[PDB]
Amino acid sequence: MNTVRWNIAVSPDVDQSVRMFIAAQGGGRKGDLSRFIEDAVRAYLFERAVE
Amino acid sequence: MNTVRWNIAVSPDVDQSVRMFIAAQGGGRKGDLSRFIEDAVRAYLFERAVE
Repeated sequence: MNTVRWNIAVSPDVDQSVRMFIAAQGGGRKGDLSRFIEDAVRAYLFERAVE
Repeated sequence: MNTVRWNIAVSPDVDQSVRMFIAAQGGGRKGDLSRFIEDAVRAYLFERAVE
């Protein structure tokens, strides 16, 4: 019941692309960038889970 | 020419799944977890880029 603190370094090209995706889909979502990657990793881990 | 510092919080269930994927594919890779998500976001941003 406690969120974990993730620390990762990436190229500034990745951050700009992340904001670009939301800007095309809106620009004022509730969650933040942390949620965008969190849901992305969940879908990949599950897909490889089946096989 | 300077890596960016990413700060994101996720459920401890995501970290365990990340290490599980590499353990099944090996267990001693060069890069670290930061590279696993970096390449994941690059593939998604490009796919939506075409359309």
